[PDB]
Formats: sequence, structure tokens, C-alpha cells
Amino acid sequence: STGSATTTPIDSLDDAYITPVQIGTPAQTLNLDFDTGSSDLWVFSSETTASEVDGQTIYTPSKSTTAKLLSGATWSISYGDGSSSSGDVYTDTVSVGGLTVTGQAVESAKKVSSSFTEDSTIDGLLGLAFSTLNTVSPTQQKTFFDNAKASLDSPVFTADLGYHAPGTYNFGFIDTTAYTGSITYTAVSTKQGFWEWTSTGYAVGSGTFKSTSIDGIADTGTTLLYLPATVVSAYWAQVSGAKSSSSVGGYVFPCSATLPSFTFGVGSARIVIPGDYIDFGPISTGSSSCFGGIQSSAGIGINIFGDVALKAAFVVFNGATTPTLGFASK
Ligand SMILES: OCc1nc([C@]2(O)CN[C@@H](c3nc(-c4ccc(C(F)(F)F)cc4)no3)C2)cs1
Repeated sequence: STGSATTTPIDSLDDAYITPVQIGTPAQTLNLDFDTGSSDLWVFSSETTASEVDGQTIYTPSKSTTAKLLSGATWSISYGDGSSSSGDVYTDTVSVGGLTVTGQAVESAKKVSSSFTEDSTIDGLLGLAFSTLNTVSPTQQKTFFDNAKASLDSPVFTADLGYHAPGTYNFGFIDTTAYTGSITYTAVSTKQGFWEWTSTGYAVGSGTFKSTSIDGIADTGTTLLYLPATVVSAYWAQVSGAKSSSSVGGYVFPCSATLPSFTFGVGSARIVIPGDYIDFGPISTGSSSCFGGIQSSAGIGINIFGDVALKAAFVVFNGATTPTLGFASK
């Protein structure tokens, strides 16, 4: 089997991408944030505290003929931005782009933190990291990809995110029309439960390539590119007036600037992020200070190849027995 679904930016900044997901019978379609950096499929629901729901579409398990309470199971998760959610668990039929998993754990939120309430466009998350990170207790649950894997034509999914434009998540096949050149595959460590790999270095704009190992994770659920402070400083030093602002929480730059590209290494190959992809616009409406798309990972504890990096590439998440990541230009 295969599936293919379009993913769409939630706003003009590409802050996140949402993908329609069918849950239950008859189908209830919710727009979920596919997150290769976590492993819970959770949704706003008829159980979510009413004061914490503000415009989201909710899953109502009592209206699904295939929903079953996963008795005694609870979940609770926090994200890298400090946001969180928690609740109980149903199993139900879940379909993404024509690919169906029966008995998928659908984690129903009883509580969500303010950032989720405030984002009316995100109805929940669909985790695509390794199932060892799933937070359901006392019986840990598998991700949608893990459940589908044995049925897929090939044990892979691909992320083809757009820049200020829709893109595609495919399951079970590699669309050879979606990229240019070849896909370069690189080894993955699952030791932390992430799609963790080692970039071979970087370049700023037209500069020469710096060969240096950069461990990090491929995370579709993170907006920006978080790299070591040395690398990030070398980038922003090329932008007149750019500076790290503790009050804003990262590097800002004059909105009058044209940004250089940023290249990262994948083995002997290179992915070039255009400068425009690094512009996240005014820090507040009308400001002439703009927020940078490349930020320091210092104090996060891990480098994150988030959407800024991933949307410059066609990315293969190969979940074979020995997992790998593939990157191609597009
Ligand atoms: O500790 C550093 C690390 N962090 C992670 C992640 O937690 C897993 N991927 C990312 C992710 N964030 C979100 C997300 C957070 C908040 C919202 C809100 F604003 F709507 F609330 C929406 C989406 N989704 O995925 C970060 C992995 S490593």
C-alpha cells in the first residue's frame, strides 16, 4: 500500500504545516501537524477542556463506530517550546492520503497548553519519530508509520515541504519526479528516538564549505534551523546589523537586508537553503527588525534540522531495519 497527502503552511511564515487526516467511521477529518520529532498522535477532542478549545476541529470518539477506549491508557507530552498536552487514548481507524491503519492509538487531549489553544489551525499532532518516544502509559503505542510499515510497498515516508506553498507527505514510495539529481542517504541513530544523523558541514552564501560533523535531528515539527552557536554566528556575521537579542529570544536582522543562502552537507552532497527561506519577517507587526530562520541550539541540547532546512530538500525517512535519511535537492 501507499498514501499521499498534501501538507499546507498554517500561515504566511511557514510556522508549521498541517495535513488532513481521517479518523474514525464515518471519517472525521482533522488537520494535524506531522512531527518527525515526536511519536504521539494526539487530537483536540470532545474531551478537551472547553476553555482550551478555540476554533480547532475536534475528534468525537462517541460518534465513531470503530473507536474503542484503550482502557487505562493515559498520555502526557511536552515539546521543545515548552508547550504540552495530555489525556486518554482511543484506538480507531486512521487514514492519511488513502493509507489506512486500523487500531491506531488516537490520543485524545483532555488538556492542552496555551500555545495549542491559540493556534486555531492545528487540530493535533501526528508523530513520526520512533515509537520508543511514545508517551502512552502503561502500554506504549506505535506511531502511524510504525503501524503502517509492514503493509507499505517500501518502509519509507517522504517529506517534500514547500516554501510559502503546499507540499507533500508520501508513505510507502519515493516519487522520483519530486526531486532533481540523486538522493544522498546518510546513517541514522535511533538511540534517542529521533531521526538523528550527522551533517558533514556547512557554507554561508558563496563561501567555501567548512567540513565539520554536526549531529542533529530531522524534525518536520520544528519551524527553524537550530545549529551550534559557532555556525550560527558565522552565518549572521554576514548580515549587516544582525545581532542576537535576549529580549526577542534569538538572532534578528534588519528587514532591509537580503540574506545569504546557507548550505549544509549530507555526505558528499550539499543542500542549499535560499536566503529568503531564512527570513521570518518582522518580530511584531510593523517592525523593521526581522526574525532569523537560523538560530543557536545552545541550551536546547540538540541541533535541529527543522522546516527551514527540510523545505529546501526532498527528504526520505527510511524506516527499514537499518534506518537511514535521504536528502535530494529539488
Ligand atoms: O527539546 C528540543 C526538541 N524538541 C522537539 C519537539 O518537541 C518535537 N518536534 C518539534 C515540534 N514542536 C511542535 C509544536 C509545538 C508547539 C505548537 C503550538 F505552538 F501550537 F503549541 C505546535 C507544534 N510540534 O513538533 C519540537 C524534539 S527535540
